[PDB]
Amino acid sequence: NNSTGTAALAGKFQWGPAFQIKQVTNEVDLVNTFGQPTAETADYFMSAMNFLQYGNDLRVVRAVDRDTAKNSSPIAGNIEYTISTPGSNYAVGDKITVKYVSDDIETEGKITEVDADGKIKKINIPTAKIIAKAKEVGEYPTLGSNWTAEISSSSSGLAAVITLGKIITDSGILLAEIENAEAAMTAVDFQANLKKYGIPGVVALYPGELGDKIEIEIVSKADYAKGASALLPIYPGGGTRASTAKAVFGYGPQTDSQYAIIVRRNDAIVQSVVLSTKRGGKDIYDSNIYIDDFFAKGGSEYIFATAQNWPEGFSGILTLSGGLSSNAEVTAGDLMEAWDFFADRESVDVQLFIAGSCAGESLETASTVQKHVVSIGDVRQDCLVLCSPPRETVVGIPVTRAVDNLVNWRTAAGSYTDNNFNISSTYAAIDGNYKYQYDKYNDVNRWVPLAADIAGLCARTDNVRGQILNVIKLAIETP
Repeated sequence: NNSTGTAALAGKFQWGPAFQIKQVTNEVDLVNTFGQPTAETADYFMSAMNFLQYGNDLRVVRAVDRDTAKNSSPIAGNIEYTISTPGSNYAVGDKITVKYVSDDIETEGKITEVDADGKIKKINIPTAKIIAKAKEVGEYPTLGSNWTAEISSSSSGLAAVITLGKIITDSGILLAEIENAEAAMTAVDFQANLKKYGIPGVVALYPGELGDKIEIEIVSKADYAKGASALLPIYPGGGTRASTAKAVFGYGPQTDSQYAIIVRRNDAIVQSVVLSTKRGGKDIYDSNIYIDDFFAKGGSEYIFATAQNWPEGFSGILTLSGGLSSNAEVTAGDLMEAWDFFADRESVDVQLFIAGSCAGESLETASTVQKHVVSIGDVRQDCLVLCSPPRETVVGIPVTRAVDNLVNWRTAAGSYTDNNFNISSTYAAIDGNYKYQYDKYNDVNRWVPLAADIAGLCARTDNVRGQILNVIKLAIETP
């Protein structure tokens, strides 16, 4: 395609997919997918963006901390609680009351599952009011000490003991690759709470606080006819809200194990589908609409779900929260794990390697990541690993000091003996100052690794050096 200028980029982004070789072609198409540049993301958004200027195709891989990244979920609003002593002779809509020091805060809780003897098996306490009061008095999400829960005064039956913990802030789920896809959606620990708080397994598709803006609306074949009147409840916040299902769908839920799903971000009805919890079942087109499969195959850009522990006849409003992409602490290695996704010609045909994108990171990682990226093009020898200097070394100081630094770094010598870049590949193209662009998003002038740019400048000229596009200043010039 002029010799198939396929770039390759890996780094931290505001939005997943995490650890996936998702391909990108437009700017407005990468924003859609990994979108705005945060002050922790900048140099990677730019890296891509100002490449797609000379760019046909870009293959990226988002680096997430696997240990602390989180996909927004419906678990992450609820409130710890443990039925210390199941009562007896209780029933199902017996109301529960959460007090703050003998003072009523929430009074809309309610037992929701008993057995034959009235032994309390499951309850549901809305946290809208309490997290409010709790935030308001420093006890968030700690809680516990002055926070108490009693039953109606009273339900038919007696003896019970509910014990309150903290406000759960761990969404309890992270989706990365798809080999693990619903396998994380089906972890004892996760699936556990989906039972405990009687909700379905519906989570945001990509790690990130950006997922908190999603709001699923679920209606079953049951409350679908009453679709207008049916007053869907809101988990975990509380309160209700008139359904909308029949007022958005023509083709309504067919079988009793089919549900209407309406996904919203910012009041926008981002997606609208009908799915089934029973394998095989299809729409009027023999399209397998069994939940687990539908999503298993790029079914939805926004969310991801699993029929497992999906409450029968469940209808309500799910509120995703606790969503948490942490670039906060993506370790250098967490980057190298990512880059590795390209280290075999068997798998990915990628011609160029945007590497300078780490220019800004911890000087150490600035060097050791790239250094390693070179050792991927080296061992594969179907590419160009192009690489740029660390901001530290080139942007602040005057040229006098500037060059001294660069040359020391390229060997060992003075200050950068340790974090050197002392390698020598015929595939290694290093990258020689650092560019000063304007950031149409944050609306600020910003220094970015120049390598990202020249790489697109290659996909161009011949097959894979002529002024660069959007520069407005270079660290050194020229002369």
